[PDB]
This record gives sequence, C-alpha cells and structure tokens, in this order.
Amino acid sequence: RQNRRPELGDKFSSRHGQKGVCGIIVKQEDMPFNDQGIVPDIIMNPHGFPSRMTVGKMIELISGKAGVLNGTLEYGTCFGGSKLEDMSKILVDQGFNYSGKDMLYSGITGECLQAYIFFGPIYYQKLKHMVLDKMHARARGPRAVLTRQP
Amino acid sequence: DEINTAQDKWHLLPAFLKVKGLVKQHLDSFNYFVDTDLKKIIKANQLILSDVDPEFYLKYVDIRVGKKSSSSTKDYLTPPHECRLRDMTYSAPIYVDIEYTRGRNIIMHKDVEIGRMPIMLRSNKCILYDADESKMAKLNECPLDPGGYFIVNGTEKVILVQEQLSKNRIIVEADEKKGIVQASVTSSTHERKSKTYVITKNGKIYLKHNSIAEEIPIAIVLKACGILSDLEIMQLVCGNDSSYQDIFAVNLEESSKLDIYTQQQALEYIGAKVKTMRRQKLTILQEGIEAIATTVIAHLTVEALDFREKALYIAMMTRRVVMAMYNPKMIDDRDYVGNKRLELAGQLISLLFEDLFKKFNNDFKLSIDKVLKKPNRAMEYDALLSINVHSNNITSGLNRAISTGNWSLKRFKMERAGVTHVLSRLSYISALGMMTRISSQFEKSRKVSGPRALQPSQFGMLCTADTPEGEACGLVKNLALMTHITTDDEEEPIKKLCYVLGVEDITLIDSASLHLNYGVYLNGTLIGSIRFPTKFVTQFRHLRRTGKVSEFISIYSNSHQMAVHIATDGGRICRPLIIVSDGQSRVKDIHLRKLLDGELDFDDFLKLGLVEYLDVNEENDSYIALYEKDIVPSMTHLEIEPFTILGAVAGLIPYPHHNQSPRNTYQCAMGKQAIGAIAYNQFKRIDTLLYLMTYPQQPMVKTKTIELIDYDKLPAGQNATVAVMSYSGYDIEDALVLNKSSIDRGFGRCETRRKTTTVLKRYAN
Amino acid sequence: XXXXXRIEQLFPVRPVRVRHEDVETVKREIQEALSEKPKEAAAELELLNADHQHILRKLKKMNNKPERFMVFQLPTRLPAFERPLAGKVGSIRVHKSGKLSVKIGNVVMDIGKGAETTFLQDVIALSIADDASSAELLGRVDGKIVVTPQI
Amino acid sequence: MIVPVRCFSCGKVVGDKWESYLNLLQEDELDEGTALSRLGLKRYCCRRMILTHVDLIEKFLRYNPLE
Amino acid sequence: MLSFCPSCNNMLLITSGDSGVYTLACRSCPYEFPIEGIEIYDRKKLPRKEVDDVLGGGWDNVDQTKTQCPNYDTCGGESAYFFQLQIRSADEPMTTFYKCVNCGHRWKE
Amino acid sequence: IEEFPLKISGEEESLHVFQYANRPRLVGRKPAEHPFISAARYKPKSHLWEIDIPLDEQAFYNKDKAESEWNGVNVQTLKGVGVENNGQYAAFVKDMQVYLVPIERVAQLKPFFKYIDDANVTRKQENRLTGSLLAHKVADEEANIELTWAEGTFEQFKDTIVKEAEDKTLVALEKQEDYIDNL
Amino acid sequence: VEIAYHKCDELITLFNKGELETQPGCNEEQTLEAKIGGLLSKVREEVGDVCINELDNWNAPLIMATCGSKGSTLNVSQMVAVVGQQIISGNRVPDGFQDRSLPHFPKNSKTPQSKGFVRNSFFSGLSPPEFLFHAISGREGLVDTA
Amino acid sequence: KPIRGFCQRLKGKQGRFRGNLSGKRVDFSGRTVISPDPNLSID
Amino acid sequence: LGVPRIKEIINASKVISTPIINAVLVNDNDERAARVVKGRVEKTLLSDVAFYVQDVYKDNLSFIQVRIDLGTIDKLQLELTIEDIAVAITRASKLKIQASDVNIIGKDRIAINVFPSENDVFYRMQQLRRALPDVVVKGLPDISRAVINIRDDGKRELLVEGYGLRDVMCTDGVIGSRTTTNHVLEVFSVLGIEAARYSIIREINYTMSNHGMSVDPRHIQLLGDVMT
Ligand SMILES: CCC[C@@H](C)[C@H]1CC[C@H]2[C@@H]3[C@H](O)C[C@@H]4C[C@H](O)CC[C@]4(C)[C@H]3C[C@H](O)[C@]12C
Ligand SMILES: [Mg+2]
Ligand SMILES: [Zn+2]
Ligand SMILES: [Zn+2]
Ligand SMILES: [Zn+2]
Repeated sequence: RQNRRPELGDKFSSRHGQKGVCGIIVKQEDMPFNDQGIVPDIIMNPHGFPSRMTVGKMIELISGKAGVLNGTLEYGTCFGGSKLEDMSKILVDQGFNYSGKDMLYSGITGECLQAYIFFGPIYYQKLKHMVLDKMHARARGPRAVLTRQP
Repeated sequence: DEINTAQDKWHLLPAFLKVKGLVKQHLDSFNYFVDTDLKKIIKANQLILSDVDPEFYLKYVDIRVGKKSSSSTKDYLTPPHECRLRDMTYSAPIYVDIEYTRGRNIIMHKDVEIGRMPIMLRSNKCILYDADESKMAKLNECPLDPGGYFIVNGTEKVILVQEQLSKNRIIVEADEKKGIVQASVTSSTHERKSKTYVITKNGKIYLKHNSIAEEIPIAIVLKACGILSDLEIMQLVCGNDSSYQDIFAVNLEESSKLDIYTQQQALEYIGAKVKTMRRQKLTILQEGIEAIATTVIAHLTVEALDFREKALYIAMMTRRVVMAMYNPKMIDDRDYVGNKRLELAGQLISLLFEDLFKKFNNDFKLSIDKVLKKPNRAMEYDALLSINVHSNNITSGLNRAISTGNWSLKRFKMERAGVTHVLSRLSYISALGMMTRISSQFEKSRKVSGPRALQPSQFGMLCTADTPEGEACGLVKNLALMTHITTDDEEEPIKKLCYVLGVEDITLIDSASLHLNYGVYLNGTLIGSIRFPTKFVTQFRHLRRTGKVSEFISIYSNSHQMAVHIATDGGRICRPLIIVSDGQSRVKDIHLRKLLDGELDFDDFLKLGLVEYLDVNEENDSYIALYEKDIVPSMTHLEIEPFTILGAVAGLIPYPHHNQSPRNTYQCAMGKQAIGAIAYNQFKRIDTLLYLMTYPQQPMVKTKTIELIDYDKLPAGQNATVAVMSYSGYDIEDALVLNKSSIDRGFGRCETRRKTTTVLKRYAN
Repeated sequence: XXXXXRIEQLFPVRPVRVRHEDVETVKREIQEALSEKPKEAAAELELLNADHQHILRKLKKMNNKPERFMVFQLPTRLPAFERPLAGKVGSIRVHKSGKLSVKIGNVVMDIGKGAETTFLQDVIALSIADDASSAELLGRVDGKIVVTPQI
Repeated sequence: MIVPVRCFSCGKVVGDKWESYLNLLQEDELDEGTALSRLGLKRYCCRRMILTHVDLIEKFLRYNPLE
Repeated sequence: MLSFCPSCNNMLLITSGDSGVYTLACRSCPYEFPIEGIEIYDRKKLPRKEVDDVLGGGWDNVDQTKTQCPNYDTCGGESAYFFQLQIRSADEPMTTFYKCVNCGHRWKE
Repeated sequence: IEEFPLKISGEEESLHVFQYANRPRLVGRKPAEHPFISAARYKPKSHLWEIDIPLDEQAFYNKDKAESEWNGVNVQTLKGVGVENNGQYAAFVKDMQVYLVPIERVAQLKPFFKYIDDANVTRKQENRLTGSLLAHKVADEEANIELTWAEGTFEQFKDTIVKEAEDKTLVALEKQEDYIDNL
Repeated sequence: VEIAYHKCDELITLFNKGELETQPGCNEEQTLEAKIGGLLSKVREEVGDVCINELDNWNAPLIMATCGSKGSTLNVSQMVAVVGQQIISGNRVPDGFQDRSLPHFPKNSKTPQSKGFVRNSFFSGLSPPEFLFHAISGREGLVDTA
Repeated sequence: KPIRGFCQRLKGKQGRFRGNLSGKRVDFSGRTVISPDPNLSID
Repeated sequence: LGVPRIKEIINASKVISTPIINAVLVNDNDERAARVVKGRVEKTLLSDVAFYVQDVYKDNLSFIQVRIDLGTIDKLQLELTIEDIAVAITRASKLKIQASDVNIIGKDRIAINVFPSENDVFYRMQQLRRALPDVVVKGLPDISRAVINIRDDGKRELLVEGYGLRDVMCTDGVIGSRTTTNHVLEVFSVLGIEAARYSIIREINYTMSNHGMSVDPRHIQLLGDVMT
C-alpha cells in the first residue's frame, strides 16, 4: 500500500466534463472569505462556463447550497428535479442572496471585492491520473539488442 | 394526500429493476443454457457406435451440473473469493449417466463425471444465489457486486454483449453507378450461407452463391422451383404495375433464348454448375443433385415435392430488387436499430461446449476402436476409466477459450479474437459500466459514419451519452435503464393461430391476385395473405396482451411493402410502456397505490395488460405520449418515465438537460476513472492495482438513478466549497486552485495498492 | 389502365398494365372486377359490409344448382361436441340491420370473404383401389369464405 | 470510513458530533437541519461535513480476519 | 412485345421460319398465330421534358448573427451567416463558421 | 333473423381440389366453361396428379414443327403435387341449409411438357439418400396408377351427404373463455 | 415564437391540401423545407438580438464576448434565450422511422419541434426529444474529426 | 502467413526506415504533466 | 470543397467528382438568349422529344416507329428538325447494331426496318425498342446538365457539369477566351501547363479561402510550381 497526498499536477473533475489539473496550492489565509470566514477548498476560473455552456453546474451549486442550509439532499435528475425558485426561496430565507452570489473579502489586501462571487458546494472527484505515475526521465541505460537504440 | 398518477407513475421503474437487475442479460442467458441447452446438446450427440462388435453402444441419458442425487445440494464448491485468492477457477463438475453394455447384453448405469464447468457469478449454480448480509460476509463477498462474470485462473473475465446484423432477413441495399445488390445470410444449426441476389447488367437480375458457378438467371431458378408458367413469374414479381413489368421483362426472355425450359432442364442447368461434394458419392452428379442444391440455397427447408415456399421467397426478393431498381429510397438502412440482434454469453458458451463435446466424443470413439483392434478379450468393463482419464481436455479447452477470448471453432469454422474482457475494478461505476456494454458488429468501416451516428430509433434502448470517443465512438454502446432482450420463443405454435385468425395458406392463393392483398410474414418468410390486416393485428395484439401468446412476440404493419410482420426470434431490444385506451391511461392510479402497498410486483401489470413491451419495429405502429398531459385521443402508448433515455453511468450527472451534449458524453467517459470506495471487502481483496479514497462523501445533489444503482453507498468524491472566480492567474485554462490546509485536514487523500505474485514450482528432477 | 395491343378463347394473352400512379386507386376496383358474377379502419369496415352483402347474395343465388360449390376455411380444432364430426354444427344466421354472422353452438365468429381467385377450381373424389381408380367430377368452386373467431 | 476529525474548510472540530447527530436522529426524532443546528453546526461547510457522510467502517468491520 | 401463349402462358415470339412468315411463334407448345390482316403494335408512352429554371441562390432565410468582418475598413459588415457544425473535441468547445453578409468573407472562430 | 343450419357430413372421402395455373375464369359476365378432358393420372404415395386436355388442330396447331420435333402432340398434360391443407370445407346448398364437406388435399396444376424431356432422353444419349431426393426417387420410380373420368355421374354422393349430415345432433361443452384457451 | 409556428402551420397545410409554389432550384418537397428553414432562422436571430440588447451592464458572459477572451453573443443567446435548430449532414434531422423522426410525433410530420428545432434555452431545460436531437447533432462532429 | 522475412523487416510504420532510421528514440529526455506559471517568463 | 477536394488536386486524379465548367455568355436576356445556348450543351434528348415509341409488325416487314412531336422543340429552343434526328439515329445504329435505312413520312413519324439464327429478328427488334430512346440527338454526349445562374452583377450565365471543355469553348454563343473548368488535368490537356499551374493555384486558394483558412499565396505558388 502507498498513501498519496493531492500533489500539484493531480487531475479533478466535477461531473460536468470540466476536468482539470491542480495548478497551485495556496495557504488558507490567502483565500477570499465571507462574513463567517468560510474559505473555499477549490477555486475555478469562470471562463470555463460560457463557451462550454454548462449551466447544470450553476443549478447544481445553487441547489447544493440550499440543500446544505435546509438539511436535505437535493435531486438533479433529467427532465426534472428540485426547482430553482424553491432553492432561491430557501436561500433567501436564511439571509443569502437568491442567486448564490456573496460579498467576499480579499485575503491578500483585506478589502471587499468589487464583484459579487458565486459561492457554494460542488461535488468533485479525483481521477486516477497522477503525476507521480507519469514523471519519467532517462539519461542513459538499457538498449535494444538488435538496433542498439534506447 | 392522494396518489397522483402524473408523479407516481415513475414508481414502476424501481419495481421493474427489483426483479430484473441491470446485470440480467448475462444471468438469464447462462441460466437458460445450464438448464436447457446442455440437455439439448446431449440429445443431439447422444449415441457413439463402433463398426465392430455389433452388440455394443454408448448412450448419454441425462446430464447435470454440480449435483449427483436429489438431496443436500451436493458438490460443495470453493467460494469465489477463495478461487480469486488462490488463482484457481470457479467451476462445478459435469455429471452424466452412461448406458454401456457387455457380451452378455446387460444394461448398467452410473453417475460419471466428465469435467469442470466454470460457473457464472450469481446464477442458480453459484453459491452466492440469494445470499444474506451475513452469508456474503462469511464467504468474503461484497453484497453490492454486480455479478455476471467468471473467475478463471484467478482473473475476472466477462463476455461482452455482441452486436450482430439480423439473420434470415432480406436486406435490400442499393448502390450508385452499379445497381442493386440484395442479400440474406441464412445461418442454420451447422451451415451458414449468404444467397446474394445481384444485378449484373442490362437491367436483368441474377442469383449468386459460393456453391454455384456463375450468374443464374432468376427466371430459370423460378422455373426450377415450380413456377414454370413464365407468366406466373410476371404476376408474382410485378403484380399489375406497368412500370415494373417493362423494367423486369428483359430477363423474362433469357429463359427462352438458351432454349425453352421445363423444370428438369432448369435443374440440369443449375446442377451442371455446382462445385462438388468434397469428393464423396459423386454418383449423384446429375439433375438429381439439384433436389439437394435447391434445398441448400436458403435456410428454408424443402423435404417433399413442392417448392412453393422457397419459390415465393425468391420471388419476393425479386420484387424488392425490382422496386429498388424503379427508385432508390425503397432500400433499408443497415444501421437501423431494428435490423440488429444481440447475442449473450450463454449462446456462445453453447457453441463452445458443443464443439468441445464433439471433439471429446471423436477421441473417445477412436480410443475404444484402438482398444478393440486387438483380436481378443474385448472386455467392455472399465471402459469408463478411459473416459475418466481422457475427459480433462474438455475442461482445459473451456478454460483456455473463456480466459483468452479467442474463440476458434470447427463446426462453423468461425474464428473470433477478443470475446471476453477482464473486469475493470477502478470504481463502483466502472464494473457496472463494463456490464450492460455492447461491442459493435463486423464490417466496422471506420472511414464511413454509417455505423457511427446516433440513431433516433435507439430512444430508450441504448444510452444516448455513453460512448468512448477516441476511435471507437459510436461502435461501443451501452444499454438504457429500462430494457429487456428477447429470448427465441417458438415459430410453429403461433402459425396455427395465424391460420385460425383468417390468413390463407400460401398453397391456396394464385400469383395473379397475390399483390392485391396484405400478406402476413412469420420471421421473414411469407405465410399467406389476409384481408383486414388492421383487424388481424388488433386481434393479435389483444391475444398477446391477455397472455394467450408470448409476451415478447411483436407484430406490426408496413404500408409501403404491403405486409404485416411477426417476429419471434431472440436478440430484440424491448422496453416497457403504458397502454393508453380511448384517451385514458390504463393505470387508473389505484394500481399504483396497490403497487406501493406491496402487491403487483410489475408482473401483474403485464398479466392484467396495463403495460407491455415494444421493440423498435412495433414502435413504428406506436404513437406514444411523453408526459400524461400530452395524451391526445389518437395515441397508443405512454412511457413509464422519460429519464431512462440515459443508462447507468449517465445517471450520475445532475441536471444533464442544461449542459451541451459533449459535456454529458465527457462525464460518461470519465466518471469511471474516479477513485473512491470499491467494495465492502476491498481490504480482504488482493488485486493488481486498486485506488481508494480515505473519506468519500455522498453528493449533495443526487439523481433518481444513483439511488437505484446504490452509488450513494459506495461513492467516489467530495463536496468542495467552490468560489467561481479568477485567482492568482494559475487557473487559466482548466487549471484549478487547491486550498492548502484543506489538504492538511485531509481532502482528496487517496491510497494505492499493488500486488506481486511468486510461484515455487516443481521440476522433473 | 392502358393496354398495349372459339376464336376469343384462343387470342394471345396480354398482362394487365396499369400506371404506377394509378395502381393503388384501381386496386380497390380490381377486387370488384375479378368476380363479375352473372383512415384504414373506415375502409375496412366498409369492405366488411360490402363482403357481407355480397356473400348473402351468393347464398341466395346458389339455392339449388348441381355444378356450384363453395369452399369454407374454418378454424382448425373447432369446439368438440358431446357424443349423443357428423351431424349439425350450429348455424350461419343473418344478423339484424344488414349484418351476417356464423354460430358454431357456443362461440360466435366473423364470416367474411377470402381472396379472389382468377382460375378454375374443381372438386374430385378419388379411390386407391387397383381394380378401378376413378376421378368423379362434381362441380366448379364458386368462391372462398374465411371464418375467424370473435369474442 | 469514519467521520473526519475536523472540517476541511473551517477547521472546526466535528469529530465529536457524529454520535450525537445519530442519537438525535434516532432518539428524540428531529429534522436533519434542526439536528445540525442543535449541534452547533452553523456554517454550511461544517453542516455538509456531517450531512454528506457515509459510514463505511461499519461495513468493513463485518469482514474482520480475527473472528 | 410481351404476349403469352394461351394454354401454356410461356411467351410469344416472332420467328424467321419458312417461306418468309413473321408469325407469332411459341417454342413451348404447338400454338401459332397468322399475322395476316395486321393490327398489332406496342405503344409506349414517353414523358418528354419540362422547362427547367435557374439556380440563383437564396442567401435569404439563412442563419444570421451580428459580428464584424475582419476587413471592416473595406466593407462594413454588421451581420454574417453562420453554422455551429464543427466540433473538434468534446472537452474543447464548439466552433462557429461565419461569412460576411456584405462582402462574402468566410472565417471561423 | 333468418337462420341457415349448416351441417357437417361424411369425412370418409378423398376429396381433391384442382387449380389450373393457365385457364382463367369469367372471360366476360359468363362464368367461363369447364374444358373437355380425358385420361387422368394419379400417383399414390406422392399424390402427383396428371391431367390430359386434348388440343384443337383446326385452329392454331402448327402441325409441321409439332410432328417434326415431337412424335405427336394433340393433348395438354398438367402435373401438380396435391398438398394437404387443414380447415378447408366444401360447401354446397341443398336446402336453405348449407352442407360442409372437408377437402383432403388441394393440387395446383401447371403445364407439363413430357415431349421435350423425351427429346433430351433420346438425343443427349447420341449412400442413404435422405430428404427430397428420396421423395423424387419414390415419385419417379413407383408410378402411374391409372384412372377413369366420370364427367357427370354425380348421382351417388349428395344422398350420402344429406344423410351423413342428418344423422347426429350434438351439444357443445366449451365456453367462450374456454375457446380462447383452445385457440 | 407562436407567430412563426402559425406561419409554418399555414405552409404545411398549403403543401398538403394543394401544390405549394415551387422555388427555382428545389422541388416541391424541398421548397417547403428551405422556406421554413429560414422562417425559423429569422425568429431565432431576432429573439437573440432582443436578449443581447436587454443584457445588463456588468454581465460576465457579455463582457467575455465583447472582450473576445471567451465565447460569443451566439453562445450567450443559446444559454439565455433559445438554441434554435439542430441540423445534421446539411439540413434538418432525417427520419429514423417510417415517415417520422420519433414515435412521439404524428406520422408525416414536418412541423418545427418535430425535426430538430429547440425553442428552449439551456437555462430553461431541454425536453426529451430536443435532448435527443441535440445529442445527435453533437455526436456528428465527434464521429467526424476522428 | 505471420512469419517475419527480410522484406517484413523493412516495411510498414514500424520497420527500419520509418521506425529506426528516419525517427529514433533518444537519450536525455523526459515526459510529465504540464501546469501553468504566470510568473515564469515566456522563453 | 473540403479535404477531399484538396486531396483530388494534390493527387492529380484523372477522374474527380462534380466537375464544373464555367461558360461566359455574350448576351443578357432570360428568354431566347441563354436558353438558345444552353440547348446546345445537353444530354440524350431522344426520349425527351420522342413523345412515344412504337413497335409495329406486318406481313413481311418489322417496324419501329417514333413520333417526334415538334411542339416541345418549339418550346425548348433547339436547332434540330428532322434530318438531324435521322442522322443521329443512323450514327447510333452504326454504334450499336446496323445501318440499313431510315424512313421519314410526316410529323417526324420515323420508321426503322429490320431483317438479318431463329428468332434473331424478334431479339433484335426487342433490343432496338429498349435501347432506342437513349441516344443523344443534340449537344454533347459527355455532359450531365447545365443550369443558368443569376450573377451578383445581374448577368445571366450558365455553368456546365461535365467533362466537355473544348466543345463548350467552341460552341456558338459563348466567349471561348473566358471559359474555365474545375479539372486542372482538363485545363492541362487543352490549354497547356502554365494554364494548369494557374488553375492549381486558384483552386487551392479557393478551397482554402472558403474554409476561413488564411494562408499566404506564396506557399500555394510554390506548391503549384513544384507540382508542374
Ligand atoms: C463520362 C466519363 C468519361 C471519362 C472516363 C473521360 C471523359 C473525358 C476524359 C478526360 C479528357 O480526355 C481530358 C484529360 C485527358 C488526359 O490525357 C487524362 C485526363 C483527362 C481529364 C481525361 C480523363 C478521362 O479519360 C475522362 C474524364
Ligand atoms: Mg482538451
Ligand atoms: Zn467548516
Ligand atoms: Zn405454348
Ligand atoms: Zn466583409
């Protein structure tokens, strides 16, 4: 057995085809925080959404936030599932913006961010491709007996 | 609150899945094999004789698997996990009853073992059949394992479902700059043959085969089959249509240009051209060799004087070629889902066991003959010792074939590479996706997009997203959630029902008024004609819905080639649907409350005729409502729940109808590389490579499918707190930013597990 | 449609040559032209009614004629009766409001017309005896009646 | 397998509330949300750390080799 | 000619027999027909043709969007035809081809 | 309203139904004709019928090539295998009642050219056998029973039919649902 | 949209009862298709333009499309307003059944919403048939490039 | 006919010319996943 | 116009799919200015003007009669009345069976005589009846069809789909110095090698310009120079 820490280069995905490689690992204090001090685990570029047209991801984030607050798991099924208006009502009954956008502070400068930020839980998954199993390098060594090439 | 049919209709899907698991093609086929096909093969190759010793014979009376007498559930088997650990093979013994004699003419019997048969996981023979939570634990088996695979030499292998083009069905395909060539591959029990029906030139149509020499005119074969009137041909393959008569009558005179013909002369012309008999009994080489060469031209068997059925078969093939000559777009598409059949694991294992049994019988007979070559003391006693020593070849060959996947046979001379595949253990969903997966047929033709495109006809029968991209896109397919593959039921008992219902025998009607009526077909062979085809089909569907005939027998109509078709073979994908009568659904809500209470386990719905199965072809007659609020008073069916368009791996996406389709396909592809829990006994297991998650979490946004496939019990993922934002510039294009101190607290923490095997073997020294 | 160009019984035989666009339409006329006796549900109901009145007229027409014969297609294994086949098996009764039906004794069926046959048909008795083999001629077959059970 | 000691986002110790959550659910029947709020779990990250939990260890322990 | 022999229905032919007679032979049974006093002929109707029409093209009723031509300084294009019918890979997004409704410059994005 | 009691009659009859693939019916409003025939032939164990129809010489005969190729052709020969079909019943109306008699077999008669085959068998001259080959060998080896026609002697069958139908009166025991199980 | 479906109904009923006027290059069967294949395109474009005009200041998809960094106004119109017509091999989706595209539509169907026209947006959620048509159209490019 | 003759040792995508002469395998090389770095200068 | 087109141009295939000839006209008028020159470049019009065909037998003569109606020629403005059809039929008879005699009586009611081994006359009569209405009576027997196109400038020009380049350049009513085809190999046979080089360069620039690919013209120039 071998125990593995999510090194820089490990691949993740979010059930909507938005697979990606971990690019940087930053300390907790250098992370935007809301009024309660919640710090995100993952930050994703908003530029992956408009050209790929994944708004099921957005509805998943809102439904997950509302479900966590309400204490119930939500259903996103094909041609059905939890309605967005219900989730918005549940999210506004608890003092959160109906659209899941929250006023966060910078962790590097401390001051408010000039744009509201889409904040909530998205179910991720770690993929079997790890940079540990891929990093290869050769200087010299074994050669084919026939051609005497590496 | 009351039961609302609009929302409580979907509860039929869990009821269906309870008694018809996702892994049920494999299980059902193997069950049927070990219950019926073994005995059928035994009855086929029963008595092995010898030329010498005229009072001597060997007979197999009965066969069994893992059972000697009628008690105690004999033959304690090594548990599957023990086989998995010890590199053995999960198998059970085959027993036979031997009928052998002596020079004193005595009848003796026994219970003789003739090898080991690999047993499929979770079948009637497997020990895990109907286990409890405790039993599975005692045998170190995870209750959530799918099943439907074999352990051979310590490896888990599965036979994938194989796509095929349907057999015994006329397929008319046109072509440009050439004309029309239509074929019909007829595979009988021991010989298979394609009777190609081509167009050479001049607008005349010939017949082709690998056992005939060159270019038989169709008028000549029709005269050889009893249609010698030379005008009966016209009314047969053209009806009364002038546009067909002139385009066909080019070759109506090729049967007189050589000379005038009678039946015997035409048979002589054909028989001069057949190839050989592989150097055996060449004394038949005359006109009389056509009495068998016309018998061996199609799967239609003629065993008497009259040739009417095969004659009219070739006449209908001629009619289809003439129509396609008149205009294209009368041809059919070979990528249509209703032109393809599915063959399961038991069907292949039947062929493999038949071939091995025949080789074993041949070698047993040669051994007996060699022992009898001595001219003295022919002692038939202890002849079963030779069978007990020699029988290991069948077991060795069975294991070799079912663990290599290379199926090379001799009865059909069929040779295929890559039948079985090693079960994938990378996640809970990876194995479940390995099941219910279908590999494409032959004539791959990767350069063309024909067998690559999605088909509208695969709605609710094959998953619309599960597809591996890369280079096998559209070739590998997966089943939908609510499917059911048919079993070959019968051909004969329902033909009498046809004739009772009103169709006239094919041996009563005339070629003149043949095409003025609707003609019924049974498995693609013309049976007669009927007036009021609508009344015929309505009565037939009522008789099938009330349970008088099989529940998987499909009947429909076709107004282009005026006909009603009836299919009874196996390999046809079905799916349940709700019948709607007079603009009213047949559920009535009360049935749904009764189902919820505990009664009506989805079998009583078919029994009472509230729901029924449909293949692709009967869906053409169907006119189905999506939701209950779309029911116009001209509809035929209503679907039970419209999210089963997707399969099992596709059932993990939340809100799939809000993304673009390539995103759903990408998720289907890479949901199987997610690392998490695998099984409840993943720590008792020892595999080549495992990936495990320390702290897996249930998803916050579920789907109705993950509950049905128990993904919320073995999940592979974690709910991260996410901020969609541009941060640090290290997230530019599909690159993520991970929180240190979320990793420290343990988030995305995994474990790898490999194994090394060593063997200390013995040498001849 | 069109037609490419003891005396009249021996003129050369020409096929029926109807235009491709017309064959569907005339096909509903050819059926009523092969007898010449001396929205797919409404059409079939009308055909059933027309065949009913036709077969009633034929039943009236063949009141007593030596050379006229008819062929009935019945369901194989009709309801076996109790020994008190041979004898009387129900009745073919004309229904009310211009309808026709056949009764076997417990089961009622639908009686219709078969396909139209453009040839001669003869009924013949045969004997295998070696002292004399005969082929007695009785009559010529008029038409075909197909009987189908109904609830 | 077992409930994580801390929370991935905050760091608030939730390892001592799994048993209390189960007891509140079973005895003194309560809504899941009200049970989480009676346990002092107010932030949604800490709430999800206990709501989205599968106790796999109880299923791994049926296969102990020292029975 | 397509006529059939009565009482055998096989086929009728014209024979280069004796004494220069083109009578209607059978070749299957002894049946003959004297042509003398002729009226036989075979009429085959033939659709002639229609006056065909032009193919100017219908750029009207074609998909239109609101973009800017690359060579704006030459032609002022505020609209363009398009189709979203090019998809390289599934992970990668779709591709849209354009053409300038003003000048007719095709390009893709 | 009006009731036609249809009866059932004697089944100990070898009724056969002939069908001619050449001769049509109803050349006009008139129901055609029945041709003059003679010299019928049969073949038990193969049911191979053979019928002879004599041709006419005064109209369309071609005596020259007729005799030159084939020694004599003044009769038409029709072959045909008589197949057994189930459910057929012949009906003739004797009283207002209908009378049903089963058809043992039905044969479809097609033209038979023996003279051409004889021409080959005279000119070209100058082991278990399972299946249709055995049937062909039986049919062409054990052959040629001989028959006599009876054109209009129908004066010994109807009486029996009207008697064999007026001999029993039965009652049914199968129900309406029961028949659905039967058929 | 209901305006453009009534005109399509008129064209269908004309082509059915009588002989619709035939465009030069194409036949009577193709004239109808080539007409409605612009009668729907015009409404798709106008709805898209309306939504783009109503788009807010500080709307991130609009800023990205205006910037040229990611996406386009076509993409955001599909997300917000409507993704109109799914075409494969050059035109609307060919039949997969006898005179039909799916068994949920009446036989002999040529109306929009029966041959690959989606009036829903990704925000709204595709129906089962629109889902399937979009699936086929997406699979086309995948099976082409390889 | 799967035997490897002299001709078969020179042809195809993986023969001498297209596998070992015009295209080889080289020493001093490596391969691993890539990640971004803004503070890394281009070049 | 995709990679199959680039592949054809690059391979220099002698036979391509969809070859198109661009013929520049002299006048601009839809009626009797474009049709009069389109009618000279078309396919087998014998069955297009025959309006029926007859098979006639007699006591000693066997006839095949065609009644070529003149109204259709009066509508489709064609230059052929009687003897052009007769000469075409005799050329076809030389091509297929035999040239003996062709009779013309009135309204182009042509007759054809046959005589020559048994049934040979009947077989030949059947073959003639089947294969008669399939011989070109005007135009080029190497060209599928032509359609008149309305240009963006308003001009009315027709472009031809086939392999008859030199004949089209020679036909009356077209400008022979302005007439081009798809086939670079055709341009090579009739016009020369420099013309083929120009054709290669233009065809590549078109096939890669219609797809939105922006390639410098000098790369394509070098490709053409090397190819030729
Ligand atoms: C309708 C099918 C006809 C087709 C088989 C014939 C008809 C015209 C022929 C071409 C021309 O002669 C001009 C060229 C001459 C060169 O030497 C070889 C190429 C070249 C394109 C020819 C090829 C071929 O021979 C063609 C296409
Ligand atoms: Mg990518
Ligand atoms: Zn927390
Ligand atoms: Zn004849
Ligand atoms: Zn421009």
